[PDB]
Amino acid sequence: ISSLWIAKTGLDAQQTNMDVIANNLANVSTNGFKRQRAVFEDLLYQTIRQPGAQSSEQTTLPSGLQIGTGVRPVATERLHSQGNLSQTNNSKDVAIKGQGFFQ
Amino acid sequence: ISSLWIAKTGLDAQQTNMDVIANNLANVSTNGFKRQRAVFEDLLYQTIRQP
Amino acid sequence: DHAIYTAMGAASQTLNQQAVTASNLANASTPGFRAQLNALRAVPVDGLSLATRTLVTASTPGADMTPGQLDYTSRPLDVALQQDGWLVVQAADGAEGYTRNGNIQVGPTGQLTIQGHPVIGEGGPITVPEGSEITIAADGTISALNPGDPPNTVAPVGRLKLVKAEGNEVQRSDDGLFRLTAEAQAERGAVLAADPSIRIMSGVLEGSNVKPVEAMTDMIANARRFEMQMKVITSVDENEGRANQLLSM
Amino acid sequence: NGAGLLYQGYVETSNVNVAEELVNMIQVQRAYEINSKAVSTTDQMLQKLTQL
Amino acid sequence: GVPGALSNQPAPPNEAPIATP
Amino acid sequence: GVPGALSNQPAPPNEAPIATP
Amino acid sequence: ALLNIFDIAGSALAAQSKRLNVAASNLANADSVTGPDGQPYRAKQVVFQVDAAATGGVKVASVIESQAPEKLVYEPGNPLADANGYVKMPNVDVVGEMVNTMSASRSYQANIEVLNTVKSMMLKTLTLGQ
Repeated sequence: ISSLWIAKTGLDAQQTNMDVIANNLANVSTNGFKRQRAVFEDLLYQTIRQPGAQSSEQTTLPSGLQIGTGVRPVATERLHSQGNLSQTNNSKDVAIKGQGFFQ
Repeated sequence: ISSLWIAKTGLDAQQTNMDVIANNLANVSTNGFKRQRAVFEDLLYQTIRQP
Repeated sequence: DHAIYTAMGAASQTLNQQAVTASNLANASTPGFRAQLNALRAVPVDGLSLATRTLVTASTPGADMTPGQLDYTSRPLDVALQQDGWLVVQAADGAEGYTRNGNIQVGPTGQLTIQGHPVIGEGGPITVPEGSEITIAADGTISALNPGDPPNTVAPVGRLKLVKAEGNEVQRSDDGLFRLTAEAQAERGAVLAADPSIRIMSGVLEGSNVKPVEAMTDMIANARRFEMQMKVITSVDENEGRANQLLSM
Repeated sequence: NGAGLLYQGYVETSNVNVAEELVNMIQVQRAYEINSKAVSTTDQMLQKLTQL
Repeated sequence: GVPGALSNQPAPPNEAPIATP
Repeated sequence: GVPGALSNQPAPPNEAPIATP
Repeated sequence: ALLNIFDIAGSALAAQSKRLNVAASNLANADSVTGPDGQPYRAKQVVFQVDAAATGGVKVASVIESQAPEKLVYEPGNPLADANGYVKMPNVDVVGEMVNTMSASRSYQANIEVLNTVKSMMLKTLTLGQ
């Protein structure tokens, strides 16, 4: 039944989202870390019955139907924003502003 | 799913207010510094039409 | 003897409605998602005698365009629309569709796009400078600032195209991008025209409008209805089996 | 050409805020529970059908 | 004719449409 | 061959080695 | 032949039992490690196919290992750790296995009901041979 294989995808998406949140919380002290954010997408819809005639001097609601397919994790973006600066007084520490990476 | 995000926005606004307060208090001795105050404003209101 | 067919049809349509509800519940966190309304529809069989058998076929209206809730992410290029605003993007087939997923992204070659599909504005898809920082105005203006350049050189480099659909005349396509119905597009043109009465908000993102209470109520009702139909099925089957022995001697 | 500036002796910390993480955790847990209920009711439906 | 009786003309086909035009 | 068919010889005895020899 | 119904139902029951056994084995080995000869444990699935004798029963050709990446957990204290100090934990989807068990049980019950009905019909069939 499609309900089971849809709710399975829902549970998988929720589990991956929880894993992403846990990973973000784990490295709350890692220096120069950019947080993750997971975005999903609904799968393509499956049409069964096309809608019929409408506005035919009547106020009926549309008749077509289309079942969903589920949700999939489509992407995971890292927020490349600017973090705070912690003072370590060590002569060999560098904090970089704006945008840039050391090769 | 209804009040969670509203309260999250409220917490974020209060966090921003706390951050600007802390920044103001940090440089209480810096020469030529100017105090900063933030201004808030509510987001878009949704409408429910009556019959 | 044919009431078994009506009962099994009702059970199958209940399963379809349950599948629709499960689909709505599964993607409850995708940005800019619209729920899928559903309501059972009656079809009466009739002719020449005692019209009693009325079958049930499930049906799904367009959607409920109740705006989703907004969460603040402070990202410069996150857009949240008005009560019934839409962003128009060209689809895979080349036609245009409408959406509310405000998670805009910029490619390596200055190509703005929602997930998968590029965004269109004045003319074709809008393009920004190669690595310019982007700010979105309250009316759709895309201001660009080249990195390193002094701030006094922020320049508008395009404009989003925003349409206004009330909701009763848009139908979800096969890839989740809404389009105008046949009569609506006939009476308003194939391509809609941009309007200024629509304002966006930068930094906030829109979720989905799925009602947990509605979902739970529908699940309970579907469970009870399906069980009742199954009981009718077994009662009719037992009755027919017991009555089948009349032909014997 | 858009490059940043270097400060000596300072380290950039992680840009993680915990309020959003906690709210997301609550929402994730609630969605998981509701999906579990959906699975349970569908399983109940299938059981009742097979017990025909 | 009354139900269950005899007749000389076949019954018209059954349609059961989803929605009338 | 196919499980459930008829064979003229027994299968070799089963074993579950905890560690390889 | 009116008797291949029993063969079809028996094949369906055997296939469902195989799938349930595979799911149970995966659940038992959810958090195992370092099986025989040290190779990490990997989950397995089954593939159903139809026997085109048209319409036919179901069979399982072979058990196929999952290609989903294993979990790499940092723990240098284990001799299995590679140069990066990582151990390979098996990939087991607990919700997937629960759903698979539910589906197997439901299919098994449906097939046993079909067998019951067809057995009653076949028992009633022979009364006309006298």
